[PDB]
Amino acid sequence: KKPPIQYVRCEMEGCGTVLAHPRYLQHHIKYQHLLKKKYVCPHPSCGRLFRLQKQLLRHAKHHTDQRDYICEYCARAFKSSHNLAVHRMIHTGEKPLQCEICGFTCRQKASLNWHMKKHDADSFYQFSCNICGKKFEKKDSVVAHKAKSHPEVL
Amino acid sequence: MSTRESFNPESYELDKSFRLTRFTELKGTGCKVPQDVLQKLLESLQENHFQEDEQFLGAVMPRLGIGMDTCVIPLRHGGLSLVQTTDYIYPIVDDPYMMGRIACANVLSDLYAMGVTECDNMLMLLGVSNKMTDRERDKVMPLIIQGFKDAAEEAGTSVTGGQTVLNPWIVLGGVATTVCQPNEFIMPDNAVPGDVLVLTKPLGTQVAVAVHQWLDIPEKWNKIKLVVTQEDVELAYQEAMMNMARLNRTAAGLMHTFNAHAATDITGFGILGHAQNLAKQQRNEVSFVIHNLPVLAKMAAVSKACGNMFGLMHGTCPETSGGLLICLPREQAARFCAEIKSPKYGEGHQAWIIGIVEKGNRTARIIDKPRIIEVAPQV
Amino acid sequence: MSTRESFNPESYELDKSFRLTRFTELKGTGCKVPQDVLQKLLESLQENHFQEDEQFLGAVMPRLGIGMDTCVIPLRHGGLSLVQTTDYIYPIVDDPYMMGRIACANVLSDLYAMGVTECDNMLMLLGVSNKMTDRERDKVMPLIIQGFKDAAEEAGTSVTGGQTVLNPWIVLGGVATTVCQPNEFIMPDNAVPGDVLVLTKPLGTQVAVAVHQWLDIPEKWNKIKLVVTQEDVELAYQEAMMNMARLNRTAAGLMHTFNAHAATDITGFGILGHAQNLAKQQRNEVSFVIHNLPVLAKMAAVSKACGNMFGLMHGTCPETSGGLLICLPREQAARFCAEIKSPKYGEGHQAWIIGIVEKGNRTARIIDKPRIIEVAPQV
Amino acid sequence: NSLKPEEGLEVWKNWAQTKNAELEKDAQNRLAPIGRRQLLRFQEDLISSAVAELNYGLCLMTREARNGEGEPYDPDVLYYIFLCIQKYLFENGRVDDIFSDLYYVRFTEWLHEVLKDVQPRVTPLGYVLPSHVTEEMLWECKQLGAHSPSTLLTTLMFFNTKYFLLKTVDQHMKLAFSKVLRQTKKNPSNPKDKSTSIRYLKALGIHQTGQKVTDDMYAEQTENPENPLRCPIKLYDFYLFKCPQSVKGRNDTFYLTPEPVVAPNSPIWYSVQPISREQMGQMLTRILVIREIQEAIAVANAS
Amino acid sequence: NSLKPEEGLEVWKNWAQTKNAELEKDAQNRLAPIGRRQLLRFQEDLISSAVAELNYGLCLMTREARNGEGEPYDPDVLYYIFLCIQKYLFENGRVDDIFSDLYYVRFTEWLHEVLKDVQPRVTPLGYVLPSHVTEEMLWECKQLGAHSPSTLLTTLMFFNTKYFLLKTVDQHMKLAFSKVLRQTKKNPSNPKDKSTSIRYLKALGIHQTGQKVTDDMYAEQTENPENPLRCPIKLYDFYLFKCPQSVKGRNDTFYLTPEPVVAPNSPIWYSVQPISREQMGQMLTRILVIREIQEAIAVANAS
DNA sequence: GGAGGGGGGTGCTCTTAAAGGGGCAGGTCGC
DNA sequence: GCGACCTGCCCCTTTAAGAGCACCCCCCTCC
Ligand SMILES: [Zn+2]
Ligand SMILES: [Zn+2]
Ligand SMILES: [Zn+2]
Ligand SMILES: [Zn+2]
Ligand SMILES: [Zn+2]
Repeated sequence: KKPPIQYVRCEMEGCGTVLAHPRYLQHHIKYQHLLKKKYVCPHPSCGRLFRLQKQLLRHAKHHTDQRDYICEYCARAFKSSHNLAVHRMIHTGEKPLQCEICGFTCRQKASLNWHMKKHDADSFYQFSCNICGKKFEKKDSVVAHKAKSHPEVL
Repeated sequence: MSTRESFNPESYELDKSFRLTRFTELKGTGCKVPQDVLQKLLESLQENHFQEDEQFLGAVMPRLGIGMDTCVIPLRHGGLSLVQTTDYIYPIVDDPYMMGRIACANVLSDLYAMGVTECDNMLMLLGVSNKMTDRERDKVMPLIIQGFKDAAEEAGTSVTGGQTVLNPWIVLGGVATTVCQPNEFIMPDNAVPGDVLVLTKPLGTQVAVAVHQWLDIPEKWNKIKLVVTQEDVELAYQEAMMNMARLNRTAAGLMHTFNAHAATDITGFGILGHAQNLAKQQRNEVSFVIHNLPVLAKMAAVSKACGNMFGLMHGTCPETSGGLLICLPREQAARFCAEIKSPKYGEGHQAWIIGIVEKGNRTARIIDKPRIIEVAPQV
Repeated sequence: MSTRESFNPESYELDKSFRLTRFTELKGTGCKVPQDVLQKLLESLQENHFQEDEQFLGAVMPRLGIGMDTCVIPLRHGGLSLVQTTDYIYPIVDDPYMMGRIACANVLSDLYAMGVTECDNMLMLLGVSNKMTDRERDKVMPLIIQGFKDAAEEAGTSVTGGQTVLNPWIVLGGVATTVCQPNEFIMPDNAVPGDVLVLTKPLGTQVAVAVHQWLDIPEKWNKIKLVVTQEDVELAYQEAMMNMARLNRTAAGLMHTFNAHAATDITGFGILGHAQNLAKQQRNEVSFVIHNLPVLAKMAAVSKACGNMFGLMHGTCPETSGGLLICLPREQAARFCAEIKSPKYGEGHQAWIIGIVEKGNRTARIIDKPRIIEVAPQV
Repeated sequence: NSLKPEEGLEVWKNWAQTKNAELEKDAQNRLAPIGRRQLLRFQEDLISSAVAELNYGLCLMTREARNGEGEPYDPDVLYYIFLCIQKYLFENGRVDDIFSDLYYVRFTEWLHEVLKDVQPRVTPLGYVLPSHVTEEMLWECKQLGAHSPSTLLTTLMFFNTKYFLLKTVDQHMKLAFSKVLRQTKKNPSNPKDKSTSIRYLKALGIHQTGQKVTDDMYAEQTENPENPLRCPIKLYDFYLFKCPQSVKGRNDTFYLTPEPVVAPNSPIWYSVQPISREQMGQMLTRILVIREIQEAIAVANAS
Repeated sequence: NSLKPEEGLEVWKNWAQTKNAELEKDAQNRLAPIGRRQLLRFQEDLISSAVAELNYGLCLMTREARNGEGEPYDPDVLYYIFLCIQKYLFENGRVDDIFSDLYYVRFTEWLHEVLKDVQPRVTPLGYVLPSHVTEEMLWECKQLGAHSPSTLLTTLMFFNTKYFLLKTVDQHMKLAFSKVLRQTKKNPSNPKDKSTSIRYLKALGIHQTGQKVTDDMYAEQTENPENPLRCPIKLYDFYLFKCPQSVKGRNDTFYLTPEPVVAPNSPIWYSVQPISREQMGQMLTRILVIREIQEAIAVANAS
């Protein structure tokens, strides 16, 4: 039932995204450019405004403490499956990422960003957040910083 | 010629529809349509059972050299060794001069993979396509010969001799040979745990070259018109043509300088294919692991969009005139890339650390989700 | 497969419609349609202006060796010279085993021309036809490798190295290299008036090969039946196969013994084609005349039926692994052939005095009405 | 010179003639390792011998080298003959070092098996028999000096065993980089003295604790202005200057495995991996046959 | 006296240093005649020098030798130095014959240019100064003997000039196979009649009207059984046993050009083409400086 | 019968920021 | 003069959380 693979693009100004199937174009347009709405988290004090129905379901787990992911080795608990998947690396002792200059291997891009401070590279970077000038390299990271920091809520 | 920006056929008074690549029958797998078949054939060509000779009752050095590349042959007189190779490249670039230069560099690379910075002699092979207008043959072969000779000149040697044959496809090759002392080359069987792998040239030349032949076909182009525009395709073509024409002489020199253990040339098969072949030589029980894959601008996306035609991510994409894959200790590699990036002797060129040498039973691999260090288009 | 006197395609789980020669376009003019243009290209790739350097203000011998074949390159160590050759031919014989031997012998004919009697290393090129079915490859290519390596072993060398490529026609090749002292090879430039020429192998194998390929198809065999019987194609085919697979190693050893002024190999251009090249590199003002041609039995008659495709009587008949064309003094030549015919160890072969050497303008030519000696086939 | 290559060449020629006679009388097929298909016959001249043929040939000489009168060579003179052969090879354009190069490892093992059970002979009327090998002899053969990573490592071993009085392999294995301390000890009375020496604590087993005497419990190496190329301090500093920073400041091991590939301008010659007990013992046992070291250790133990 | 190859190597090394200094000074572009694109630098050691480089250097040395400190050598000594260089090349593995090998034709011409204008080095007591070059010096090297065809030819010319007293090239050209005759003359020892000798027309004077001269007016060459490899006769028989059959019996010529390609078991070494006049002159000039021959001709003039 | 569209919810890979433990480096009191 | 103790600040790593795509599941459908 997998549709044959082609590629299409949304033509909305400022939207250069490309979808791996013709089907996903309508989903993308609805969920990004048409489905404009605001929701307020049910928690009394959270006060974060979300525009998708789905995002609230995840945000519900944030405020509650219903952990379900149990590590195989140390039997620790975690609040998300991918969090546990990352944690499993420690017991397995794998360091996939590797800085391409000095060969300093780590387990996450958070560490690799810290290492990049040494090999001065922020000069090459062009992107930067308009709030506090975080001086990023790519665009999705800009949205990540606007979400984690400089939040736009209430 | 090198100085000219490009090659305009009308400048040489040929037909505008003349593309040097027209003669070859290009394929995503390229010259290595099957790899296992040709791997076994190459092994058969290099198979010799009597060489063990009871190990000569000791640790007799291997005559096949790398076992699969740059065979080293001890000689009767002088205590010297014969270090020679050979490689044959079909045209993949519309510039005959640059194509001959690329062929010479590809032939020479296998010497530099063993830290041989000087080549005594080089022969040549010059195929002549049957389906090639006799008028065109006269205006192209001089350019290809000039490119080959110029590349040899830049390598501190001189092509003298060869053979000219007729084949349905243009065939270019050579035989780089060198007679050098034991203190002049590096035997690549010294890898130890904790080492790092350094790549001297970005990957993806095959994809960029093949895509340029789709820039004319409207059927194939419409497949990838979304992923990559035409201008950046042209940039990638220009750079893959320029990168494929360099020489690894500086790589060999800094290989000797910085205590390199083993190195190999990424030509055909794939980066993983050559590493696996490399791993089977090491005396120690080591296993390579590649954590990064340098690639030209806007090439991984095309590899995804073209299906299994190319296969960059998995490291099965064959390459022409690919850079060395050296094995250094960490600190030397950290110093290695900095110097090759800014060598006072010549012009700058980058180099990336792409993996580590774990402990294993002589096999390489690629992590499930390798990263793509996009190589800026010389900017 | 070695001991077997012939080939049986059915015995190897292959359909009897399998002809090894089907993978090449046999043309009467030979592997290369043009000679002067191809010769011009080979000269172009053998031409380097800086190689002269006013003779270094000294007596410097050519770095291209013969100037047309088997270049000799001085080395930095121990006053040694690097002598190497290369020549790639396509399948011309149905037998896969014997074909590899022919490819090896051809690659060494140029080396035995310079007088070198021993070889240190020997690479090879193995092109696999893309039109070849996979199951055929697994039982055809190995025999070529087997024969190539057996011929190398008989030559006193080991096939260490090689290369595999994909090419619409089977391409068999190799490079033979020797590192020898100045007192071990003959530079062919000392021809003087009053010397005779000796040919070690009968001429005209291409005729027998083409006639044997035409044997099956009647669209061309019908006419040839009148001049020559079919059975004579088979015996001549056997003789051509056997002769092309015997090395000139014994001949090279005897050139030193009997004061050989010059020698060359009749490979690919014809006896007249390689006589002009040999006479073009004699420092004296000497020319060559061919008063005889030892054609293979009953092939001369078939040559006339199609004078354009073959052109044997005129001399420009391509050959594959032909004999050496030496220039000996008349007194010694009478003994050169006598010794080669009946060697002490056995396995002798005949040789003829094709012509004489007289003062001229450094060009060869065949008399208008040369005599043809029908070398009786061995049986 | 005090080292004569002609003796080594003559010994090799005699042995090669004997071995070739043995092979030809046996008349059993055997192929040389060289590329050209040739029957294995040891070159009567050393220079033309291949790298693989030398290793097999030299190994046998340790069990089949005879003298003119026919008496087998004693271990000391046999090591001296091998030094002569090495000098010969260096003199004739060759570059291989028959003691350090990896292709010659088996020869070193056989040499160690030969020299393992060597003890002084008092058979001559003189209570001490002076060995034929000498300090200046090795210095001539380029075995000691800053020439190559292996020779430099041996040179450091030689100067430690002479001055620090380290004779058993265990004593060296106890030696660590942190323990070896270098101090200026400049004497103000001598202006611009610029004194220097490396000092090491001795492992003397005594009930009493504390520093009874600074000089008694610590050995020192003295700068030698006669030849800077022989100064132990100059070779020691050059050793550290050509070692990775990681090892420095460690207290585990002091001798580092040579890197297989080095260049005249290579910043680092050594690898962090220390040398194994087998190689350490082979190096020491050879450095315990020299006459200078032999008499030096003779002096220490007696008094 | 004997040969001292080290001294020849020293001369070559001094000249090489000076010439390389000049090459670096002029700062031109010159490429060595080898495969590698290496700037022409004259090796400080002979052995690693190519044939072209060796030829070119040897030529310039005859002008630029300045072997004596601020003093150039006389033509006599240069021959000694080049003989030493040839001995060094023989002893160090090379196979180059700087005198007769066809690749070095340019060199021998320059030596002939330097030597042809011989100026005797006279003293107040008379020109009794014997040149530094002697017969034993040439025979210690490969110049005279039966090793290569050119050496055999020069040996025959040497013996001719030393016994038949042929002091000029024109006298030599007149000699031919038929003129010289092998005589089995009766020896003083009756039981042994084996030894022969070869005689040539000499002092023939005037044959007018059958003028009578002594029946023995020739110069003989008796056997020298001290060394079989020095015998005048055995070399003559060996020479005639290697010359082409057609040559023997003629009166046109005696000295035959050697075949460029020769093997140890080659039945015939030479070619019918007789030696050139210039080659006669060069060989004679090189053979005439040797001290022994000067004495042989010296006694002739006295008597 | 049916493949295609609509609607919904979800895991996975990537990214960034926040929290946190370890270690280097000050100032103060005691010996 | 030297050390121990408390505390502050930075470094590097691990956990927590958002973005968006590819995917599945269900339902409906008019042809
Ligand atoms: Zn959009
Ligand atoms: Zn909330
Ligand atoms: Zn866990
Ligand atoms: Zn880094
Ligand atoms: Zn910000």
